Amino acid sequence: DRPRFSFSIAAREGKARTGTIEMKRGVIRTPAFMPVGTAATVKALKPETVRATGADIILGNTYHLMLRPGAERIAKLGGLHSFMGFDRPILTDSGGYQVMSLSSLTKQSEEGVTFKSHDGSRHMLSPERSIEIQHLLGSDIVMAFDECTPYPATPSRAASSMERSMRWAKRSRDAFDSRKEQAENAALFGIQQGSVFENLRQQSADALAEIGFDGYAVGGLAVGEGQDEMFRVLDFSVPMLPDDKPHYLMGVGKPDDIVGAVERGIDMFDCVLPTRSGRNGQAFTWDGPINIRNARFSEDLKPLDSECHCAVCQKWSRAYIHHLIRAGEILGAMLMTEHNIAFYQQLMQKIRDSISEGRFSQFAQDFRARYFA
Amino acid sequence: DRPRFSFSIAAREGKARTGTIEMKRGVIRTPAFMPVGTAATVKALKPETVRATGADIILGNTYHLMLRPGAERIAKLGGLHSFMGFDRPILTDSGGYQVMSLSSLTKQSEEGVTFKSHDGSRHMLSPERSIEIQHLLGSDIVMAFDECTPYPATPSRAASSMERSMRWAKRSRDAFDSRKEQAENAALFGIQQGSVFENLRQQSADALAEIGFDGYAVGGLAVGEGQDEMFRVLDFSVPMLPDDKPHYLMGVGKPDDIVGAVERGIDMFDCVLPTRSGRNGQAFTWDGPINIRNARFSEDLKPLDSECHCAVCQKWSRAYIHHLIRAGEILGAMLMTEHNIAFYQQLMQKIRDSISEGRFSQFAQDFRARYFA
Ligand SMILES: [Zn+2]
Ligand SMILES: [Zn+2]
Repeated sequence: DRPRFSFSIAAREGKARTGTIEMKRGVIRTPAFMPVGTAATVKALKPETVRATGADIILGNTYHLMLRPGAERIAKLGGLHSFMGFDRPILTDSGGYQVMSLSSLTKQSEEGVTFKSHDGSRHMLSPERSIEIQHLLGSDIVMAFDECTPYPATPSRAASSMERSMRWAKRSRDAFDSRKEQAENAALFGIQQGSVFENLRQQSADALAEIGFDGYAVGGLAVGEGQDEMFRVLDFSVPMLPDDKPHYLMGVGKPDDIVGAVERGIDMFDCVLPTRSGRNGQAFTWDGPINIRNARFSEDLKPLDSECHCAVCQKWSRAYIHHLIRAGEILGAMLMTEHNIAFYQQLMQKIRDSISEGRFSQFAQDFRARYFA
Repeated sequence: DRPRFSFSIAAREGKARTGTIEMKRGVIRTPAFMPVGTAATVKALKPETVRATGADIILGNTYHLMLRPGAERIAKLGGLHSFMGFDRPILTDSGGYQVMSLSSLTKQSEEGVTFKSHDGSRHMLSPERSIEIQHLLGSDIVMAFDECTPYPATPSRAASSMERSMRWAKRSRDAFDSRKEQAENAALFGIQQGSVFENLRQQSADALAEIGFDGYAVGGLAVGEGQDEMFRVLDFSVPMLPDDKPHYLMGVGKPDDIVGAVERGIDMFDCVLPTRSGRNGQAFTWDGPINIRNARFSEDLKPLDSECHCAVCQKWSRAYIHHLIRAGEILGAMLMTEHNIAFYQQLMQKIRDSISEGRFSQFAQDFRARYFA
C-alpha cells in the first residue's frame, strides 16, 4: 500500500527533474499539470474525462467551496472526493488569494483576514481555519495559508508580507500536525514569498526549510511581472528550496512558461488557462494557440490539432467546434476543454519522456521553434 | 443490408403498438422518443452519450441550422451526421414552425413564407426549399412543410390552413420524389392538420393517404389545448391514419402525455422538455418530477431517481447536482440532461416491453398511480 507521501526523482537534466509522488490516493507523475476544479468541478468535464486526458491530480479552490456548498456540508456528505466523484489526489489552495481578489470589505491582521462573500455574508480565514477547511474537504495536498504579495512591491512591503507569511507558515504547520487524521494521511506544502528580491526569497526559503514541509511552492509570481522577470526570479529562487522535495509554481501557465519553468527546476503547475480560455474559444496546438471562433475555421475539416491523440481530435472538426462556440452551445465548451486539458497532459508527457531520455534541452528548443513559428 | 424504410408491428394491445422501423442508418424501436438536437447538438451531450441512454434516432431542427451554420455549408462539410458525429437516423422538421415562432417580419403566401432571421437577414421557405434543405442536411426522415394552425382556431381558419397544408403536402411529396438520392435513401412523413375538428381531421387524413407517405404525423396539438382536449382529438384522429405506417405526435411531451398518446396509437414523439427542463433543474423520477434546486436536496445523498439505471444515478448524488445547478456549472446541465434523456428512454422501454407482453394497460395504471402520488 502506498505511503502518505514519497517523492522520488528518477532522472535529471540540468535543473529539470522527472519522477513520481506516491500518495495514498494515487501516484502523481512529475513534472505534473493540475487541472483546476473551481467549485467542486473541473468546468465542463466529468471526472472520468479528466482522468482520460492523463491528469493524475486536480486542484480544488477552497474559497469558492467554503462559501458554496460550505466546508462543513461537504464533510457531512463524505468529503470532496466522494462529493464530486474524483478518487485521485486533490491539492487544495488555502483560500487566501481569492479572498483578496474576489471578496469585499476585507480586513487583514496578524490573526488572518475577515471578509464579505462576493452574498455579503461575513467570514474569517486564518491559518488555523484554512487548514481546518482543507481537512473538512479531505484534501490530499494542503497549502499553507499565506499572502500573495502584490506586484510591484517595495522591498519594505515585500519583506513585511513575507515575514507575516512565514509566521503563518509555522501556524499552518502546527495546525496540520495537531490533527492526527490529517497529519497521517495528507501532505502539507509551504510557500516561498519575497517578490522579486533575492535576499527575501532566500530568507523565506530558509524559514520554510527550518519549519519543514512535504513540498515547496514558489509563490508570488505570474502576478503581472512578465516571463523574463518570472524566469529571472526562478533562476535564483528554485535552487534555494530543498532539492529532494517537489517544487510547485502556482498559477502558471502558458505552455512556454511551463517549459521554461521545468528548465529551472519546477515539478508542479496549475492554471485555469486551458479550461477558461477553452470555453472562450482558444485551442492549444503544437503550432501555437488558435481562436476557433475566427471565420477562417468555418469550413476547416481538420481537427483542432493534427497530432493530438484526444477523443475530440479523433471525432470532430474545427468547423463543427467553431459552430458550437459561436452558437454558445455547451458541447462547444465541453469539447474545447477536453482537448485543451489533453493537450496540456501531452505536453507534460513529452517533458517527462524527454527528461527521462536526456533530450529535454532539445525538446524545449524544438517545442518553441514550432509553437512560435 | 437494411431497406430505405420498413415499419413492422410486432405486438398490439388495444390501439397501442410496438415494433420497429428499419432504415439504412439503423433500426428504430417503437414507440420511440427522439431527443431534440436544436443546432446540430443535443444540448450538453456528446452523441455517444445520447446513444448510451438508448436513443435510436434524434430530431434536428431545420430553422436554426438553415441560419447557422447554413444548409449548403453543412452539405459541403459532409452532411449533418458527419458534422455532429451522430451516425444513426435523424428526423428533420420542416422549419416552418420556428419561422413563425422565432423569426420576424414574416410574410405568408401560397408559395411559402418569407422571413427575417432572429441577424435580420432575409430568407424564404417554401415546400420545395424546405425539402431541399432537409436533403442538404442529409436527413433520414423528412417532414413535409406545413402550417401549425394556432389554437384556438375558428372552423373557417382551421379549414383554410389545413387545405393549404394539404396542397403543400403534395408539393413536398413531388419535391422529395424529384430528387433521386433523397427518394432512394430517406423517408417522407406527411402531417395531419385540422385543429380540434373531426371533419377537418378526416379530410386531412384522406388527402394525405391519397398522396401517400411513409409515416403520418398528428400536427397542431400540444399548442395550448390541454391534455384532456389533446386526448379527445387523438381518440378520433389517429384511427383516420393508415394503420400500417408510423404515427408521430409532434412536440409531445410530458411522461403522462406519452403514455396516454401510446394508448391512442402513437408510435413516435419528440420534445425539448427533458433537455431544456433538465438544464433548468427539473429531474424526472418514477415518483414525479423534482426541482433539484430546492433546498430540500442540499444534503440528499440519494441519486436523482432510486431505480434509474443511468450513469448519473450510479455515480452522483442529488446534493452534488443541486450544488452544480445552483452554481450555474456546465456539469450540472450535462448530468441533468443525461439523466432526463435516460429516464425518457427507460419509459419508452417499459412501454415497449409491456405492450409486447400484453400488460400495457396495467403498466399505464401503475405508472400514473406512482408518478402522481
Ligand atoms: Zn485534441
Ligand atoms: Zn438517472
